[PDB]
Amino acid sequence: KLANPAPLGLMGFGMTTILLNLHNAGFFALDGIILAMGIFYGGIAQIFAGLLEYKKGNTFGLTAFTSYGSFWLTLVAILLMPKMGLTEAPNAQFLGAYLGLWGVFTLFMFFGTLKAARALQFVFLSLTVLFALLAFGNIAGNEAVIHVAGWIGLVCGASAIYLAMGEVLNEQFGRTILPIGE
Amino acid sequence: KLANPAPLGLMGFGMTTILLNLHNAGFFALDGIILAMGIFYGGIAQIFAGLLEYKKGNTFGLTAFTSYGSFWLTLVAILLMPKMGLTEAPNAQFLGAYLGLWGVFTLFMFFGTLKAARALQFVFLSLTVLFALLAFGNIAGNEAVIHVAGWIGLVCGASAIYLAMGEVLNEQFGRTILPIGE
Amino acid sequence: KLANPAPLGLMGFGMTTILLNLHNAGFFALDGIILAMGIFYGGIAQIFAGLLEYKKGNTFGLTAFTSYGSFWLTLVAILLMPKMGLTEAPNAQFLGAYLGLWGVFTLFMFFGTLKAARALQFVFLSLTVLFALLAFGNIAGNEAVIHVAGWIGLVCGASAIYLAMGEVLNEQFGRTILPIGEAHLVPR
Amino acid sequence: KLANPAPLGLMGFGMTTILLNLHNAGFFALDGIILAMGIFYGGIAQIFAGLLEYKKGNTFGLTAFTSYGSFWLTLVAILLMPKMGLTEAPNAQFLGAYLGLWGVFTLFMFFGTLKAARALQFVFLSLTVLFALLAFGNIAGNEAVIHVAGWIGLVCGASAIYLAMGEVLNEQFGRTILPIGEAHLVPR
Amino acid sequence: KLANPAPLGLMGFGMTTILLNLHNAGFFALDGIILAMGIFYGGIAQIFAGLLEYKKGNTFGLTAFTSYGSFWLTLVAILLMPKMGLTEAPNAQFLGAYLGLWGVFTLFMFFGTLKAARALQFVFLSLTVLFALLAFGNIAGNEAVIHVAGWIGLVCGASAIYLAMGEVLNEQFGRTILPIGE
Amino acid sequence: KLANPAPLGLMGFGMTTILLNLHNAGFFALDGIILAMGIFYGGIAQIFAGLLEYKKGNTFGLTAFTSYGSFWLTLVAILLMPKMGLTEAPNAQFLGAYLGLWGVFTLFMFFGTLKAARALQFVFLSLTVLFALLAFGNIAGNEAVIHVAGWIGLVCGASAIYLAMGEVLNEQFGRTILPIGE
Repeated sequence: KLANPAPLGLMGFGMTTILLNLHNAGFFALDGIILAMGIFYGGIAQIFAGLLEYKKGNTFGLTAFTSYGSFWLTLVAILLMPKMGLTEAPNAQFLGAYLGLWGVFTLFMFFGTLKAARALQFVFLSLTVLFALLAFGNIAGNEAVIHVAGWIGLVCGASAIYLAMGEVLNEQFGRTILPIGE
Repeated sequence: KLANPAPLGLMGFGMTTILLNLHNAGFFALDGIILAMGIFYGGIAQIFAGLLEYKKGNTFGLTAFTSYGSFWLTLVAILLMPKMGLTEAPNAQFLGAYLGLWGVFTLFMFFGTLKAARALQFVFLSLTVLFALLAFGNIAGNEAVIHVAGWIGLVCGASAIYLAMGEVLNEQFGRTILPIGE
Repeated sequence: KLANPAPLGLMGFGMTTILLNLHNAGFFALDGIILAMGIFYGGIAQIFAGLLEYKKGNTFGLTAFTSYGSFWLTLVAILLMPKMGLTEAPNAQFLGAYLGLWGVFTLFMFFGTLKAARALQFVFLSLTVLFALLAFGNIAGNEAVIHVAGWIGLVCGASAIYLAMGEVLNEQFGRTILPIGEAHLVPR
Repeated sequence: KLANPAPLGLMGFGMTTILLNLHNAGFFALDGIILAMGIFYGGIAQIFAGLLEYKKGNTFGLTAFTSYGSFWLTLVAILLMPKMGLTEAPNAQFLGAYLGLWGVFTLFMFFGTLKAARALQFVFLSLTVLFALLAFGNIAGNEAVIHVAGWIGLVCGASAIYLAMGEVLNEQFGRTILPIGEAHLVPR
Repeated sequence: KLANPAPLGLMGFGMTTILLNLHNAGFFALDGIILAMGIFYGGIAQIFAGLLEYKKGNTFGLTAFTSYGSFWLTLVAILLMPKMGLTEAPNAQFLGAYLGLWGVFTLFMFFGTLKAARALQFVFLSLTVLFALLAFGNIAGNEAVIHVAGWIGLVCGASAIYLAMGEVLNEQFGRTILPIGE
Repeated sequence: KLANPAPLGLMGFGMTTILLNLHNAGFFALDGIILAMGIFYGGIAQIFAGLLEYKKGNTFGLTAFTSYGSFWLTLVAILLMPKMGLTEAPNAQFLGAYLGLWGVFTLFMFFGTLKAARALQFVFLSLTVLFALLAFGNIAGNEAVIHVAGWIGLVCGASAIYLAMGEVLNEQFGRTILPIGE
């Protein structure tokens, strides 16, 4: 059988999500830490994980990991293209619409997890909320909502890491080490 | 047994199409958000989706996704090469010709969808109209036509997202959740 | 059963050929539009089409698409590297020699299409003429020849798009929708 | 029968870990040597090793190598992007948080090695300690903790190289040349 | 069966070899024409052709095309790195030693073609001579020898194109259209 | 039935090794020639050769070629990043440690070759000595030792080219043309 690529994808998503949202929560400025993780781990590694779902027959995983890997690359390009003299910093309402579209994608995909493990359902539920809060905060110009999105993002990202490690450990031992609501 | 890559390609197309046409409908200036999405999601991710149709034996999909993924990359390059000092701003009538060719491609391909899902037919019909109106708009320098094109693009993009999530959810549940006319 | 990559390659070639030759025919200056298309569609997408011919066992398509995809990339690089301070602007006679070699390649490959669809023969015949005229035009500094070449290029590019869409539609419907002059029982 | 990619991944990880922690232990400044190795060997080569685990059915190795290859790339990018004018220099507490998350990942993965070779358990145990100490050191601004972490890192890196070469030699000779504590009949 | 990648490799090699050596012969300065062809066709396309020889079981082709594809990329980097402020223009004696090493490689590989088609033997014989002349010319500082190498390079490159097209046409028609001394 | 990729990797290693050590033996300054070869032939092509050993079931080769290909890329980056304004010139004692680690790797791998061709054993033994002498040389700042290392490197590189062409020619003729102790 082929390896399970989902833990790779979940880890890249989860760790990067936590780091971005430590900034959104207001602990840190928008550091190169986030941008670096967005490029290689949330971005490129997650895209690998999505592509690896193809031969596994997993349409959901292919769609999800490759899309959110692409999300991270788009976010980093949005943030860095002004540093390169290519564009201006984005209009925050337009950024909100973009985050909103990612939220709508996530909401539909959430309904797709309802016949899957509860842990995965929670990843997509909290991710839907995260995008919705980030979309609102940017469209309304409400920094308090962004701060709260940040905290939600910490839980979202942590839950993805939990799921990833539950999948690795449960496979390694051939039993439920970490329950993921299978 | 291979995964379905069409939702990936349709999502990349659909999201990026909506974002471009929020600018065309007159809500926002064109900034990095559109370009970032054009590079990585409407562009590269859609190209991945096209190449993944090869082993699925799907010529239409290989042709459509890889081409429209290429389209997004060409449009982004057209708009950023002037910022890089490599070219000057594109000629609008020339750009109109370029858009018209993409429209002609889309019209031929629309007749290809008559054998496929009704929702896919709507995507290609509305996409044909979108390219035609953006072509006329740029050639004739008619901003009112671009604006109408914008609204058509919002509907086109949304319909693509609808079909993508229909495909994912109908496969996840093993039954028609969202009717797409298949 | 693997997908047919030829329409992709033909589309990338055809669209890009048309845009370039709108310039050659004198309608527009050489624009970012041409360069962008040369990089990604005439270029990279056509290279993908060529590589996809390998597992289909199609030596001719592997050779053709990957080569002409490379042509488009070399052409964009010739034009942009001076903007990057990497090179000086190209010598016109040397450009003519380069176009001439692409022409010679195309002439030989044309003979490889004699058993293939008529529409594909037309693509390679007009392409041979297109390269020969561009080669002469640049070597001899004859703008009128370039303008004629431009028109031939529009026809060439358009015939490739026609062939691409015929292959797609004919496969989608499981019968001939757009006649492309497939060889059947009549000997070539 | 596919080759074993683990020695490649372990070597890239191990060498790069040693060089970084020669800096952490206070022997050298943070040099291009570390960054170069982080990009290509700890980084890209380790990513190749991870991807090669997919067809071997090895979820643990796919997850581990591709993740820690990405770690090395993110670390080099954090350090070089300010030189490129793309970002400002990293916040030390935020770097500590990042190192801490890598530490948490490593701790969970350590438990995944309990049925694997003892030498691999040692690699993941020392790596967990290594990340925890680097995390604390940066968060608390304690140089002494960083220096201790550095020494632990030399041991960690060295044990990975030992394990890599054991796997290579033991396979080459078809028997144990370097004991790595493979599980056999004794229950774990 | 898998496609034959040799004509691709031979074409990329052959066309690029002709263009470089129109300069070496003294017709033209060392134009971007050559550098562009060296990057994408003599370089990258030829590397593809080499990699495609792997599943064909062809050790000779894998070794030859991938190596000479790499040759072209090294030559272009040598020529462009000074334009990028990275290095000085190369020491010509050192360039000669480098060309000499490529000549030695080519000489051994020539002996490997002796049980293969005569046309291929001539490609490698003329290529050996080409490198030897370019090596001498640069080490001795003799521009006349470089000029003659240039002319030899035209014949070498043309012979590779001839072989490539002989392989394509002979396969297309299932007979000897162009004789290649099989 | 897959092609043998070892000649490719050995050639990339061998040529680039000879060129580097013409500088170390004191004939030339280090210029773009070495760096170009380090990037594309000693580097990338050797990496290709390593990855191609995977499906051949050859762990030693996957490990050796991909690692030494990576080595060349790291050395080139070390030397060019200062020219790019990204780092300062490397610390020689640090560089010595780095070279020593590569030597330690090479020594372990040498014991791996005792099961393989005698010519390959010579490549790894001489490579072990080369790394050891370059390490000592840089650490101790002893230029005489670097010089001796240079000559050892010329012999090491040449032996690699010999083995590569032995492998190609012995396979082409189906018999031992160049004895390599297999």
